[PDB]
Amino acid sequence: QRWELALGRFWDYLRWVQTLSEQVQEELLSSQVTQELRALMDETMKELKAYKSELEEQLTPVAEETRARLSKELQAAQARLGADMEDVRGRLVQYRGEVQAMLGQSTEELRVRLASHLRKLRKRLLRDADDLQKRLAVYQA
Ligand SMILES: N=C(N)C1(c2cccc(Cl)c2)CCC1
Repeated sequence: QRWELALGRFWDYLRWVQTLSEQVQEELLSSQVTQELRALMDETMKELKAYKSELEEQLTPVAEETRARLSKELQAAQARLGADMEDVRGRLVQYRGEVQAMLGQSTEELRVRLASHLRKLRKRLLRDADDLQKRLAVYQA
């Protein structure tokens, strides 16, 4: 699906950031990483919204209160994914500021802690994406 390809581009970019390789460390001190992640996030959410809209052209008819609940649950799962991606962006903005405040000192232990926290944020984003995919897969029925 288009939205899954978009999310995959976000996910591959963030897997690269997770390596904290030399070029990642460079781009993390500019706005480049968080700006490129915002663009990838925005594209994912836009495709998600269009996909839901197109699914609603091919629904199995059910009771109005049942359809309304399923649409609400799907809306909340979309919001969770967007919030996860923002949490990742925000944590990398925080890293930038904490490095500046070190005034040139070693960032090795900042990066160890960032790597650890990024792993947890990414586990959360992955489980929310899998839950959203499952909900979309049964939505039309
Ligand atoms: N095949 C998957 N598990 C999906 C996926 C793909 C890439 C990255 C992520 Cl986080 C999730 C597609 C929606 C769930």
